[PDB]
Amino acid sequence: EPWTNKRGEILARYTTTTQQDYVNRIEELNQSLKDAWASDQKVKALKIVIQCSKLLSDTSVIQFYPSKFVLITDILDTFGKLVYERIFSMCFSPENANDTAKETCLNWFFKIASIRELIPRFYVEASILKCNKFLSKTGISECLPRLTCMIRGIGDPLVSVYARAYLCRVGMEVAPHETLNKNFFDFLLTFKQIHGDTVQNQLVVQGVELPSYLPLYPPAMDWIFQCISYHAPEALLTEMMERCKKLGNNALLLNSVMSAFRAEFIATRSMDFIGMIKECDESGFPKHLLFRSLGLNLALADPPESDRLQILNEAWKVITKLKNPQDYINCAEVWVEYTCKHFTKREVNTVLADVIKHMTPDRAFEDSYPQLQLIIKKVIAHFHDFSVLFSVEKFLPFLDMFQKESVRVEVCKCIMDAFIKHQQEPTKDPVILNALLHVCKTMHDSVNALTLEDEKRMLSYLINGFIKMVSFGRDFEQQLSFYVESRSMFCNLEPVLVQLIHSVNRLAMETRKVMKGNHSRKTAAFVRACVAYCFITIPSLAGIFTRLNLYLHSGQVALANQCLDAFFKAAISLVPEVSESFLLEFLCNFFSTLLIV
Amino acid sequence: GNFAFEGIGDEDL
Amino acid sequence: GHRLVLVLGDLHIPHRCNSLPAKFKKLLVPGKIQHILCTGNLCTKESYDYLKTLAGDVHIVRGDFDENLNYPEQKVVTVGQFKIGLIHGHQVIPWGDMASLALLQRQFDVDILISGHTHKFEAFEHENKFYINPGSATGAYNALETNIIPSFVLMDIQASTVVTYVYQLIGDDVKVERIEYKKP
Amino acid sequence: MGTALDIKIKRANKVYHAGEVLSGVVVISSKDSVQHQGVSLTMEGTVNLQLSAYNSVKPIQIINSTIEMVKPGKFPSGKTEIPFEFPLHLKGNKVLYETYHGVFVNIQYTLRCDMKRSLLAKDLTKTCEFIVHSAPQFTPSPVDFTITPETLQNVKERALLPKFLLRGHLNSTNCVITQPLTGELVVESSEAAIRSVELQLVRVETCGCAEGYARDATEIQNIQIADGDVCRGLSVPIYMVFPRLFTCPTLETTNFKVEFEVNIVVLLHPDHLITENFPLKLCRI
Repeated sequence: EPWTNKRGEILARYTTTTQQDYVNRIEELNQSLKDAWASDQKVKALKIVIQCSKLLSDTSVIQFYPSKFVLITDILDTFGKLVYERIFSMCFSPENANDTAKETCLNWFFKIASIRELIPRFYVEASILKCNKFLSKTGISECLPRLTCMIRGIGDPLVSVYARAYLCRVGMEVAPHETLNKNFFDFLLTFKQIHGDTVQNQLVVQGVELPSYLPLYPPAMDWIFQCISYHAPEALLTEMMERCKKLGNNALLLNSVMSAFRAEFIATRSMDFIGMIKECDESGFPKHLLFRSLGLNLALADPPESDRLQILNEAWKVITKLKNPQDYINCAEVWVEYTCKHFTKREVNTVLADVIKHMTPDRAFEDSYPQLQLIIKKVIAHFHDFSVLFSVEKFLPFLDMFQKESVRVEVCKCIMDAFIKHQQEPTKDPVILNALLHVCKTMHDSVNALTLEDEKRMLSYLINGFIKMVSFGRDFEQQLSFYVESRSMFCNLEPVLVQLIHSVNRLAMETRKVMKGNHSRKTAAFVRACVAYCFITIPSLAGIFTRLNLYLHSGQVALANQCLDAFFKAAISLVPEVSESFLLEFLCNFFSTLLIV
Repeated sequence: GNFAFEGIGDEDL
Repeated sequence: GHRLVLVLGDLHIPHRCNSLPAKFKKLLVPGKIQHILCTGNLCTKESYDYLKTLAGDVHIVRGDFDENLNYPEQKVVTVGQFKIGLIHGHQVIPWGDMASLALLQRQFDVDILISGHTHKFEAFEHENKFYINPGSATGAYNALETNIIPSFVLMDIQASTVVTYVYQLIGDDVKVERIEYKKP
Repeated sequence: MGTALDIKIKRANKVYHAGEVLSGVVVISSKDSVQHQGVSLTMEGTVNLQLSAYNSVKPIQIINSTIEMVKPGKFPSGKTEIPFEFPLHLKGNKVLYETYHGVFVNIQYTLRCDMKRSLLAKDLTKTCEFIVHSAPQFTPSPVDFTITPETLQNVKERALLPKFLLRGHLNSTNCVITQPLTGELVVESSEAAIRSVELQLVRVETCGCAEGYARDATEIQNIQIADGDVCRGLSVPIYMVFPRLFTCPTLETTNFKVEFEVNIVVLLHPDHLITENFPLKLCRI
């Protein structure tokens, strides 16, 4: 709703080819306005503001015009505020207003209403529209229709549409409380000027092409439709769309409709808009943008059940043909959200095939990592059962798509977070096990001498969260094999080794507990194997106090299963390498342990 | 040669 | 006035147990526990967070496997007219020695001392000194025992009187026992 | 030594009419207790008929009065005020002229306050003005027009005018000076898209009698109502505001007359010149 948001949008989108020096000049004129007004030179302020608004009547640098509009209108609103608070200083009700301030503001109005040019008059009058409150209870209402009609004198449709944009902006900012509506109709009455020959030869003389000229309208038209349609009734919107249908090359018009109109309203007209976009022409505004806006609206609204599939079909029947991958993905990322939302794993698998096909050639994915990231985030979000998510035959190749290191590790962290936060029971499914093993391998492989400690901590948390979600039921030999394989996989990362050592010891104790002692010969061999594993692993840990503590716990766990000394010898031999309190407690624990050895 | 816009004074505003 | 303290320790999560017993979690509710005394062996920050969502005051000492070493090694705190001294338990040179516990108690000059390394719960009054070993709330294993029933203590303090409700999970039922102490 | 003297008019807008009375106050701020000999005020009303670049071109006076506001005395330090008044009336049936600023008929009504001093100071003079409105006197006279090359009588070298069929109409040429000039203009066809459309208020003044006079025409204000190639069939609007008092109701006098007209001047891409010179019977109603 606020203009500042759209101000930033237009500024960020229309930085075009100095332009920085030109904006510096605009702000210098604003500063001169402020200083001159501060020195009680009112006429200098008014004249400089006329000088500024005169720059919006010219369109020499056609591409940059919307940002010129934003900046010069900012100075124009500065003038409005200055004069308004000055008259308020001289001075509630318009009748209650003293006659002196009334005289000053009438002088202001007669000063502005004697300018030679139409566009400066319109700008410097709509700027101070607020001041009309003092003259009468109905100054704004009686002055606004005249302002809308005055635009008819502007032929160049770009300037006309942006003047309507500013007028709607001031009407919303000053007297938001129907009259503004006519603006749009008048635009329609002059819409034909957009493709009318005069504008075309103007363009061809300046050195611009229609597909680039038209994209200068979307901001102004979007603001116009947002202002008029705001809380508009269904009948008014129906009439607007009805007029937008017959109006020749309504491509850009439909784009503005889908950008401004509520997605609730655009979704239920999905079939109509699909047909209209089909009827449009590809020479001017590309159809991919229109289908992108339709997808955006669908993301917020669900069309009727009777044709949703068909919509999808038509969408991907055209979206698939898009021959510029950069153009393709920018319209497919929005559609894939609906694909996942409204259709089963087969449809999402097919669209995944399509997107891999489109982005793979010439490594075009290299440039569109952000959108691939967003689509994969959405894909993961839509799926809760990871078994299904890995049943999709084109999940792993998509992951392989991210050949870059940083992005791939980021995606691995994301999927691991999804797993840990949406998995409350350990899994034996070979598919899940394999997929998670692959992703964790590629995630770990990132660490290196330049890796940061907190990065190591977060990755360790991820891999430990995984390894904590792998269980083999009663089977303990296979469970020990899994742990030893995980050790082989996660050698470099140390906390994973710590967790795996704790886990092998806990498994040995569980094997003890699931038989109430008298470990059978097979289990005797198994327990000897696990304790040998723990012995082999411990020396690898880099820490010192942790190494000693784990040696002690390994001694306890080995003593627990009648496997009788080497661990304590190793710990004692390590002692000389070793903070005083930690060592004291370690030796106290060692002495207590030996009390039963 | 004299307009209604170059004959409004600062004082009058 | 009735002051409620949750005495627990030896969570070991995830080193020796996935999580507390499924029913212990239910029997504990936020907003009903005034103080929380911990014997250590948290081993994680997540355990500390789960503790914080049970009460406001949380005193914790350093176990042999706590990930966070910034804990106090021995901590004496005052509740009501009682003073409770809390240490992990592994420090004692003879494990679970009454004489060692009494010597430490003298050293702090405290009414009651809490030690809980030996998962085997205990509750005894010796020389008018009350001593409670919570055991493990998670039923984790230890070298010194065969079966380790999960347990945790609820100490209610009223003026100079103390009534302790000890809860222990056996099989699939939680058994509650009551003990009484009165400072001479 | 010098101090501050000023003249203040009771009415903010200074608007006054025949039969009314002008009132005000002379206010002086003084840094010293200044002894003086007198401070006087003079109200005058005149019309400074210039001569075209004679028999009956002398300036004439409508009303005149003067009052020695202050006798010899002394003005203390601080603020001092003395009221003053004047009657606005004329002998017999004569009526006051409108406060008109022009180039060959300039009607004004002024107050002059003069202060007199002596050693340690000097005499000073101050001027002022107030607005006098002519009395109220309506039937609109819309003038449909068709700006075409064949309808421009002044255009005898028409070979250079490409075909166009501008239509439209002014809502009235008998314009209430307190209400705007309103009309429509439609470009029904333009081989050469319009380069611009303007509304030029020309004042014509006559300063003399039947024996001999010179009529002189000048432009009060030019405003532009359409820029660039407007859409064909679109009704461009013609909204014009009349100067507060830079314009007066047209006057018929034995010595001088003031009359007005509006020219619609259209410019075409080849810098062509259209000129439709409508009449303008301005009046105060």
